[PDB]
Amino acid sequence: KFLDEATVIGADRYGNAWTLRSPPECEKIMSNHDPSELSNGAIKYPLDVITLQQKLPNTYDCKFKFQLLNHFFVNDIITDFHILDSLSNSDRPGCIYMGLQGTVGCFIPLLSKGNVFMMGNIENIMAEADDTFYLDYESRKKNNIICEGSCSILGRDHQEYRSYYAPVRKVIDGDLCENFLRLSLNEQEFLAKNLKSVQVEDIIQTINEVRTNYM
Amino acid sequence: DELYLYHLTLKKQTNFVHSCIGHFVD
Amino acid sequence: ELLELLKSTNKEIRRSANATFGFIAEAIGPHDVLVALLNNLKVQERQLRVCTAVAIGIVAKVCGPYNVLPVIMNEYTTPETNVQNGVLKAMSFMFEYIGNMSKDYIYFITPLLEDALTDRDLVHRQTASNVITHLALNCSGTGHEDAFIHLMNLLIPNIFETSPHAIMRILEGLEALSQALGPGLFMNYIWAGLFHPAKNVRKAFWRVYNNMYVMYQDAMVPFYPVTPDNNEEYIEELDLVL
Amino acid sequence: KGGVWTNVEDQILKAAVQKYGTHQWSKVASLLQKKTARQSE
Amino acid sequence: MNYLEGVGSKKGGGGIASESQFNLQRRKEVESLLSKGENVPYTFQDEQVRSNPYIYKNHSGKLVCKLCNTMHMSWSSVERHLGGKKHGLNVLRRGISIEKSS
Amino acid sequence: LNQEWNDLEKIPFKCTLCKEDYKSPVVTNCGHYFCGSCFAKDMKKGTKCFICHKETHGSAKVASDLQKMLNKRKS
Amino acid sequence: KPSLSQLKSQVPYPQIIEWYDCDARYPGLLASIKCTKNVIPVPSHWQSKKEYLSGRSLLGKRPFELPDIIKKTNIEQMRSTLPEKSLKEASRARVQPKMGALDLDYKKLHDVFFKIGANWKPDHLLCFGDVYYENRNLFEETNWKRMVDHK
Amino acid sequence: SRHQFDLIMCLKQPGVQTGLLCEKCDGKCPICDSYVRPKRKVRVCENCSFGKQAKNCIICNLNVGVNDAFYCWECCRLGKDKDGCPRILNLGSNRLDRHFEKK
Amino acid sequence: KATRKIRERMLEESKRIAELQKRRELKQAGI
RNA sequence: ACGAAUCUCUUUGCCUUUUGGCUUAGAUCAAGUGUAGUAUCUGUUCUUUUCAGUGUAACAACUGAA
RNA sequence: AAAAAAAAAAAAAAAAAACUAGAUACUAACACAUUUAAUUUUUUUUUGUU
Ligand SMILES: [Mg+2]
Ligand SMILES: [Zn+2]
Ligand SMILES: [Zn+2]
Ligand SMILES: [Zn+2]
Ligand SMILES: [Zn+2]
Ligand SMILES: [Zn+2]
Ligand SMILES: [Zn+2]
Repeated sequence: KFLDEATVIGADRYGNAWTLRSPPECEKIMSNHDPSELSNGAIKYPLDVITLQQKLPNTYDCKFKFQLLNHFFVNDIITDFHILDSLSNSDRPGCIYMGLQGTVGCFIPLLSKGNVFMMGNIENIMAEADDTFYLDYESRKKNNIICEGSCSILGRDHQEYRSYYAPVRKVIDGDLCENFLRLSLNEQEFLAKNLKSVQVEDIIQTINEVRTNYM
Repeated sequence: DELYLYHLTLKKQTNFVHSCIGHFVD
Repeated sequence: ELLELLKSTNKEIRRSANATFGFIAEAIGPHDVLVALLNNLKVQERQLRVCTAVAIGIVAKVCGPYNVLPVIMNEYTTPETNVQNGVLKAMSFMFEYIGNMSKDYIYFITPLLEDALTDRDLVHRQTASNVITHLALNCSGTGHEDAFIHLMNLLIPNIFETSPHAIMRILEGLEALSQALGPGLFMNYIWAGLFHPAKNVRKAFWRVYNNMYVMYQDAMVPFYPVTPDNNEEYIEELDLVL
Repeated sequence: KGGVWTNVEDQILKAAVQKYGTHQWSKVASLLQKKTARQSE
Repeated sequence: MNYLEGVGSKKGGGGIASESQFNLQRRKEVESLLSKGENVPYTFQDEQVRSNPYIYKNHSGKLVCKLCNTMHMSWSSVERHLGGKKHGLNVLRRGISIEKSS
Repeated sequence: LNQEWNDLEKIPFKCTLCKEDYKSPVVTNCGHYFCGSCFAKDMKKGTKCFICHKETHGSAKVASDLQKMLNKRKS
Repeated sequence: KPSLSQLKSQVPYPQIIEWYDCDARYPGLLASIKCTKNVIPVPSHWQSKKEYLSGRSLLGKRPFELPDIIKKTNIEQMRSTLPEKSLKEASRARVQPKMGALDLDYKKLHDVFFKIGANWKPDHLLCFGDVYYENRNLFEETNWKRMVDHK
Repeated sequence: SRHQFDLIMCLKQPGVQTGLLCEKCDGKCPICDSYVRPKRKVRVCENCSFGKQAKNCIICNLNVGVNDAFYCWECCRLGKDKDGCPRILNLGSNRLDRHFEKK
Repeated sequence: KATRKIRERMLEESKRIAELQKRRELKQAGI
C-alpha cells in the first residue's frame, strides 16, 4: 500500500510486515522535476550515484533504494492492509491488517517522542522479565520462577522471535506490553523498580491509553 | 523524521492446530 | 599502588585490582583516575596494557561512558601503536559491560572504527572487529542499521585474511553483523564468491556461509538466489498465488 | 652461561663507548639490557 | 647518632620507580644512540635538513622508507635497509626517472 | 560525596500570586499552597506549578491544615 | 569450457562476466548467481599478492580527527596528543599525587552525547554496495559532497 | 576454549545435569571465557557424568567443581548455547608443558 | 635540571601571556 | 686594453660552551618464565633451450627425455 | 575607503618469487601455585589358622 506519498507498507508470504521509505535524495529530485525527464534527458545526478551504476549494474539499476523504515514479524500471512484515517474519532490514523489464519491487528503510529520512549522502556521491562526473576532467584539462593523461561513459559527471547527473518526496526510490540496488566501487583511493582521513572499506576495508565484514546 | 509504530493484536489467530484431552485445573 | 601491582603473575590478583578501580572511580571521580590509566598504555609489557584496557572499561560502566569516551577517543590520536590498540581494546570491554546502552554511543565511534579497519597493520583490523562483535549483538534491533552497513563495507575485504587470531575475530564480527543487518541484506555480499573459480576465494566465503547456515537455517530460505531456470527442479509451489 | 652478543648489542656498545668512554662501564650497561658491566667491558 | 653510617635520603617522594618505567627510558636512549640523535619526522607534519631524507614515522609509531615503501621495526633494521641492495636500486630508478625530466 | 558526573519553613506565608495572606487556601499534589482565587487563575495560562512546574492537573485540596499552621493554635 | 562470448549471452547483465568466470567448475550457475538482482561482487583484491593493504596509499594517512561535536567538549586542548617528566619527578607523582588534571566539566560531556548531539549522525557513511577498495580515500569523497552543496 | 586451540569440546546432546566450575575458573562462560553477564545454566551430557569425572570443572577438568556454570548473554544471543555439551576433554598443551617443567 | 628549568620558564611565560591578554580584554571594555 | 664601482662564487684567514670545580673512578645498585600464533628488515639462488604429465582462477611451481 | 579589461610552447586520467639463516616488534583478560576425602597403574604362579 501507501501510508503516504513517499512511503509504503507491505507483507510477505513468510509473515514479515515492513514499511519502506524512499530516500530524501530522491525526494528533492522528484519534487524539482517533471517526470518526462527521468527516462531520457537531463537530470543532474550527483557524481557518486552514477559511479554506483557503473560499478554495480545489477543492484543499483534504478537508481536509488528504499531505506527500510520498519520491519516486524507476525507469524500470519497478511492479506489486506487497510489504512484508516481514524478509528472511532481517534486522532492517530491507524493501519489495520488482517491475516490468513484469521487475525486483525493494527499498526498505530506513536506521535510523541515522549511516548515512544516510555513504551520502549516498558517493552524492555517485560521483555526479559523471565531473566530478571531468574537472576534474583539465583542470587537469593547464593545468599539468604525456578525455570529460566518462567515468565515467558517457553524459552524464547522476544527480540529473537519478533525479529526472525530480519531485525525489528521501529515497531514496538504492544501485545507484550499488555501482559503487564495480567501480572499480580507484587510482580508489577517488582518489574517497575528498574525505572527511575514513574510508578506502576502510571505504566498501567500508559499501556491502557492506546485502546481508549488511540482506537 | 522516522516512523515509530505500535502493534496490537486485536483478534487472535484462530486456526487451532493442536489439542489435548485431560483434566487440567480443578 | 594497584596500577603497579597488576604486573603480578597471579590472576585473581589482576582481576580484583581492576575491579577496585570501579570502586574508586565511583568514590572520587573518573577523570582523576583515567589520566593515571592512560599514562600507563605507553608501557610495553602486555599484561599491563590489557589490564589497563579492562579498567577503562570498568571506569566507563560505573561512572558512565560519556565521561570516559571523549578522553579515550582523544587518546587514540597519539601516534604510538600500543596506545591505539589499547584504546580499541578498552572500547571492546566497555561495550560488553554496558550491554544495552551502547546504542547512544554508536555514530560517534563509526569514525573511530573507520580508521581502524582502514589501517595498515593487521592488529587494528582485529580489535575494531572485536568491537563490532560486541557492538552489533546488543545494538541489534535498535534501528541504527545504516552504521552497520558502513561497518560492513569495511570488513568484507578482510575475509581473505590469514593469521589465526585475526581471522576468528573477523568471523565473529561477520557473524554478529548478520544480526544487525539480517541474513538477507548480509547474504548479498556472500553469494557471489560462494562458488567462484578461485578455490581460495571459494574457500573463504564458504566459512562465512557455514557460520550463517548454523545460526539461520530456516531464516535463509526466502533469500536464496535460485530461479526456475537456474536449477533443474526448483520448487513449483513458491510461485503459487491465491 | 651463554651471555652471547647479538649484532645489535655489539652495535650499541660501540655507540655507548663512543658516548660514555671506557671507564664509565656502569653506564654502558644501563643502555644495554641482559648485560652487566663486567660483561660489557 | 646514626650519622656514623653515611647513607641518607632526600625528603621527597617515593623513590625507585617501576621496572616498566625503566624500559621506556632505555628503549628511547637506545634509539637515540643508533639514530645518532637525529629527529626523524612524522609523516603528517608538513616539512632542518634530514641526514638522509627518506625515513619517516607513520601515523602509527613505525618507521617507513618512503621510496621503498617498507616498514621497519627499529633503527637497527633501518640501517640494514639503508645499507641494502633494494634501497640502492630505488635511488637509481629515481635517479633515471629524474634524469629523463626536469 | 557529591557526584557531578551522574525547623525549615518551606511554606511562604504571603502568596506567590497574591503576595498576600492565604485566603481560602489550596493544596496540590505537591506541598504547593495558594488562594482559591490564585490556583484557578494560574491554570488560565500555566499548565503546571507556579513553582515546580510539575503537573497539577488542576487538582486542588482545601488546605485547612494551612490555616491550622497559620493559626497561632495550629489545628 | 564455454567461451565468454557464449557465457555473456545467457546473462541479463553481460558486463559483469570476466575472462576467469569461464573456468569455474559450474559457470552456468556462477554467471546466473553473479547476475542475480542484488548480489555484490567478491572484493577485488584477490589475485593480488600484495596482502590487501600495502603501502602506497597507507604511507600518507592522517592520524585521526575527532568528530566536531566531541571536539566542542574541549578535550583537544587539555590533553595534547600530537605529536617531559624525569623519572624521579614521575615517581614523586605517585606518592603525592596531584588531583584535577583534566578540569573537564561533567554536565558538558553528557549533553554532547545526549542533548545537543542527540541526532548527530556522521556525514557520509556508506551505501549498500560500496566495498572499500585499497586505494580509495574517503576524505576526498566526503568533501566533494560538502563542496557541491555550498558551491 | 576461546584462546587455547588444542582443547576439544564434547558437543553431544545435553542431558539434565548441570556443569560445575572450580573456584578458580568460577564466573566464566565455557564458550567465550568471559566473566560478564550470565544468562542460562549449562547442561552437560550423561557420558560426561558418571564417577569422579562429573565433579571436575568443565573447563580445566582437573580441579573439583562447586558452582554452576552459566552461558553469557552474548553466547545465548548467537545460539552457541545450544550447540552441545560444552565440556573440555583433553588437558591441553599448555597445562601439560607447565607441569613437566616444574616436575 | 635543564628540562625542569625549561618547562618552568614555559610556565612563567604562559602566566605572563595570560595576564597580558587579561589586560587587553579589560581595556577593550574601557577598564 | 686600462683606472674603476656593485651583485654572485671558490680559496686563505677569523671562528663559535672547544664539557663549570673538588674526594675514597666521591659511593652504591640493576635482565622473570611457559604454551600457541602472526607481523617486519637483511643475506643467498632464479626472468634461460622444446615438448608430455601433475598443478593453478590464469600463471607459477613440480615431474621426464633431445 | 574602494569605480575593471582587449594590440590576432603544452598533456602523466594521480621489481617479484624461491631458498636458507639471521634481526626486531607484536598478538590470545592465553598459562604462571595451589592441586588431594567417595571411585580404577596397584599387575603374579587362587591360597591367612577354633
Ligand atoms: Mg643528608
Ligand atoms: Zn628504501
Ligand atoms: Zn492568594
Ligand atoms: Zn510543585
Ligand atoms: Zn576450572
Ligand atoms: Zn560466552
Ligand atoms: Zn559431554
